[PDB]
Amino acid sequence: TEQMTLRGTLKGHNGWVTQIATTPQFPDMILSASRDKTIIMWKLTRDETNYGIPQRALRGHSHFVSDVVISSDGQFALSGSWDGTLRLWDLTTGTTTRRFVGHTKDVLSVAFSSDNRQIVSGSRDKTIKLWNTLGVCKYTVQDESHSEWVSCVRFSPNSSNPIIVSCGWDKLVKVWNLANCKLKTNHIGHTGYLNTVTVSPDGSLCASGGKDGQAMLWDLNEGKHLYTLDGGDIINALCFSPNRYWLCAATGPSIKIWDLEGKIIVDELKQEVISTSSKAEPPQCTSLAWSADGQTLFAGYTDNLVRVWQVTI
Amino acid sequence: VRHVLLRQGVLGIKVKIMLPWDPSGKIGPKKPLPDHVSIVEPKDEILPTTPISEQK
Repeated sequence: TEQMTLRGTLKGHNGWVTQIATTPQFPDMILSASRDKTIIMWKLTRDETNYGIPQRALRGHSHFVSDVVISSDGQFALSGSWDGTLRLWDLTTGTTTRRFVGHTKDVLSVAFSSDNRQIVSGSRDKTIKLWNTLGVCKYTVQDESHSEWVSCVRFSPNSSNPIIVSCGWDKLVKVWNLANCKLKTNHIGHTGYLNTVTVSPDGSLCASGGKDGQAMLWDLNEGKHLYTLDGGDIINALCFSPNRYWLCAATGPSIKIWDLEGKIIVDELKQEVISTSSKAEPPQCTSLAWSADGQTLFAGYTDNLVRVWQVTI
Repeated sequence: VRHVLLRQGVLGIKVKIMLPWDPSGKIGPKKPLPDHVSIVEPKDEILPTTPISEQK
């Protein structure tokens, strides 16, 4: 069997790490966002003096930076922030290429396409929107849309499939088709509101979650409820793996890493105890992301740390 | 305020009247209530969800 060892821990933030994403061009870097209004681009080592040091911190937003994502090129970076605006970075020193003006209220989620000409956004404006990489609005989606805030959107592999995922707090997952902008389907099956959704790199799956408590799985190819697992009280982040077919589930006190072939828990990551009264011993895990190797994964927590783990065989 | 005369002395009138409009209508007056500023809260919160896919 395969199990997990606690690798190390990074330090650099004064606020809660909100999201992390990983450059596949360089596994040497890794990127993070946080609730102290900075995105930190790191310089990693595998050393014991540190596991990495912050190289720079890109600044400009007047509120927290919720989510962050890499470019296919890996020399650009894109952001969603609780100031209601987005910025399009030139990931070297700073120096914004473009800042995107739209959306009445916050930009919660953001993503950057394979084609590098389509950029989507989820907002509390209750709008999915499409964006030219000239920072102008290719289209805006506001009809047939959610009546509650749009929680997270995703780009799906465009192998021949023009589909993009959307999930809101209205207890629904809406799939939208590029350049027709219609509902492909509506999926129902979450008691709680949906936080997140993510698609497999292969492109056949949609791991969706919320405050349902159950982690339900949907099919990317036509929309079928594949199966369900009991686990993940509050689901904040999900991430498929490239080197295995796993799915890594972010609960507050713990991370539950699941093998799906067949359905079983591989391990549960627990942090070492700290004596508290009345009880404040768990810090919430909110994000997680695999490295390209798939040996190491990183996690974002609300204790202002990015905890590292590694798979051992 | 109005002064009114009479054959013996003067009488002082004062009138103070409080306007009724607040959220709906004119719209003119702003939201803050007299001396306890109050929140008005709509209601709805249910679910009916069970596994289904509605393919369109």
